[PDB]
Amino acid sequence: TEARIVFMTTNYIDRLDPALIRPGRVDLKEYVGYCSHWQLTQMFQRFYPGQAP
Amino acid sequence: ARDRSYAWLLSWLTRHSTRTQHLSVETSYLQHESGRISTKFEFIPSPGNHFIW
Repeated sequence: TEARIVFMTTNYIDRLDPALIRPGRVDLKEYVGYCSHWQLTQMFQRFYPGQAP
Repeated sequence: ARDRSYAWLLSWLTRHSTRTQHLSVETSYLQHESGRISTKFEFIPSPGNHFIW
């Protein structure tokens, strides 16, 4: 059925058969990895509002 | 109900029911030509004795 959005998540992308994730069954694959410097800065600023950067 | 004639006759009764006031509801999704899908309320004559001309 058209007009449908599907979200799929996994922790081992290597375990997904390539036919399952192809451009037209999954249009966008994004890697959400560990923290980065900017990510840590943003998390610290959001958890402790008001402190100096 | 074991024949496709039952489905065809039920559909024809739902369409040609004149102003029958003993209907029952039936919910479905209709895909508009615009591309999106909205709820469709279709009325089928509820069980009972109905008269046609």
